[PDB]
Amino acid sequence: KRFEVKKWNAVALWAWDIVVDNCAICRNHIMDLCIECQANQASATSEECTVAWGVCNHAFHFHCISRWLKTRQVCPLDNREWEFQKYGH
Amino acid sequence: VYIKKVEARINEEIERVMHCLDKSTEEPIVKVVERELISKHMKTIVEMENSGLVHMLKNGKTEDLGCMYKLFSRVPNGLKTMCECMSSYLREQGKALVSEEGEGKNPVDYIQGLLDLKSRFDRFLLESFNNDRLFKQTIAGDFEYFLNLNSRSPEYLSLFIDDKLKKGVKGLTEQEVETILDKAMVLFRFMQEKDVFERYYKQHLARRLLTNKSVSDDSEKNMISKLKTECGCQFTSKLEGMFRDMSISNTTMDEFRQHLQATGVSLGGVDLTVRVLTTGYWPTQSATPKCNIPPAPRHAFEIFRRFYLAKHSGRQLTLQHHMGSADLNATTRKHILQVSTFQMTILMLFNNREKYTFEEIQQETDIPERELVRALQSLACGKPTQRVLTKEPKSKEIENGHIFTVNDQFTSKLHRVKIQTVAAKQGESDPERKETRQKVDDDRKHEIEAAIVRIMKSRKKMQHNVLVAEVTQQLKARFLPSPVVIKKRIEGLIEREYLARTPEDRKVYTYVA
Amino acid sequence: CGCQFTSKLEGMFRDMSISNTTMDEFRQHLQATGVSLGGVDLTVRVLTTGYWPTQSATPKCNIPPAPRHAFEIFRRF
Ligand SMILES: [Zn+2]
Ligand SMILES: [Zn+2]
Ligand SMILES: [Zn+2]
Repeated sequence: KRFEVKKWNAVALWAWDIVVDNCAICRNHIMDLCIECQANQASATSEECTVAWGVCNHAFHFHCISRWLKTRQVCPLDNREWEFQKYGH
Repeated sequence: VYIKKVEARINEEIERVMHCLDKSTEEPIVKVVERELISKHMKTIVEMENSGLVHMLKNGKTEDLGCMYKLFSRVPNGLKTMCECMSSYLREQGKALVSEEGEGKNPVDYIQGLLDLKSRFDRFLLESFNNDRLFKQTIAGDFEYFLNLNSRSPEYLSLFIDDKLKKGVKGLTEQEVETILDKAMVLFRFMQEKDVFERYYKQHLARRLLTNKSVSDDSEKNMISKLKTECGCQFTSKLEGMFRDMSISNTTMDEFRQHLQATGVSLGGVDLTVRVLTTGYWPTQSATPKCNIPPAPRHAFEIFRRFYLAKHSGRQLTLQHHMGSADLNATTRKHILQVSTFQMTILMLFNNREKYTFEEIQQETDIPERELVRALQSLACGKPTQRVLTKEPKSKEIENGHIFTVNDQFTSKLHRVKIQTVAAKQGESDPERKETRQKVDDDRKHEIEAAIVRIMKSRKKMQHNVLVAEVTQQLKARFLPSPVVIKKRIEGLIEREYLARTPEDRKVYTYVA
Repeated sequence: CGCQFTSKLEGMFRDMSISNTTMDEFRQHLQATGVSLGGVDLTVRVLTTGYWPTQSATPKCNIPPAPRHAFEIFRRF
């Protein structure tokens, strides 16, 4: 051949157990509202309900994980302490 | 020359009064002499014209500043107007320097000029004002006032620090590097809007750590130490966390090389410099540009993903193309090219069959839109005399039916020639600026909510505007209070539980979870 | 002698150790690369300039084709 690839320096991304099909807290979906929002428009003003990402790469609704901060907050999908590393999918 | 003459007059008057008159004889005499000379010359001799205070400071007369400071210090309200005029000159210079009208300014040059001005003023202060507290306070206030004016200055500061950190070609030794870093952090001290600064610093970290390594290998510790004595223990922690992610990545590279060697040295993944990062730390939320992976890299990526998915159970290795690089071995000598995972698919298609066009590279490859145009322009348009992908229809704009060819270009004197079309002159186009502004706005909007739910759970209640002052004071060192934004956002949580903060029943708030 | 030159002696012994580690790792990586058949039975060694008196390491001469390919593969790795 005329051009042959010798080295490749790709970067791989990964997530723990985000479950796109279902919030592990609310069991609706990774998107499309939560159990305590229901109607998408209602009185939301651009739907403040977003997706919360922690240092443990686990994804839930920001509303879903905000209700669990009051009591024990141990990211119930693992033993890591839940943080807030990214907002929005 | 008036200051020297009046100083000589004061000296001769005091000598005469102490030698030719009684023993004390000096308090009313010197007081009235000062009140007549300085209190009358103070208003007009420093501002009117013809080398007053502003001109004698612009040209850099150290002796004039020193003698003026040592003379006006005796009379009250002299340092006040001195610092007022100095601050006025500083505002004028900053407005002449922070001017936004006009495109085509170099951010690194702008930050270098600002740092040079700051260093010049600090040297003048040290040499003349004898480190007076009032002058330092006035210059600090002036810097806070004219630097916070622009909201794009933090971005230029981040670009300057990235330029200084990428390679220490200027100032090989460490003393001048340390001094320039201290000056940079001092300049950043009198700066607001730290959120955009941190965001752009993290973006620069991602750019410099996901590219060719061995930039400094030691200055990262100095940077994080300075950021812990300036920002604190907030996002500097996430920075060192993604550095640890890089560490984990290299451990994975060596362990996967060992595993491949045990299961038959992977020929497809001969030099698989694959990297593993987390979504939360690095801003890789846009890691889904599904496009055909070249046969050998496809198999290599599949093998790496299978090894990783098993190693750490649950490792969904998403595929992406907008990161990394590669070394293409071309072949009269064998010169190795370089592709930043953008031209790999087009070059592989050319290897499979030459004489392609835009339709061929847009039909049978499943390519995105903007990145396609960017990569095509980088490979074809705006190329110096080292072209690796030539075309017959020589034109600036991109057509559809244009055939692509290849040129030898023996101008490369080594075997490792790279096409570094990316990371060009800092343009900061409107779409990227708008998207990063929206991202930082959402970041602030969630940060304020996090603060209000972390603080107010252990504090008292507000009636009309009591707790908003506290929440703005806690965020005074972060960014602007934005009263309308916080007022519109605090009333959005009333729709559900956890301190709904009922507006009609504002007498008491629900101190529950 | 003491500890004047014995340390450098054991240092060049460690250089030999590093060299044999390099031989085995390059043999392992040879099957991965192997651009041509030039990289066959390779017994390459890696030493440091300071330890061994190899300051005269610039005989610029041509290499046979199979050794040429082997040296190119080793240099690329
Ligand atoms: Zn949920
Ligand atoms: Zn919700
Ligand atoms: Zn977790």
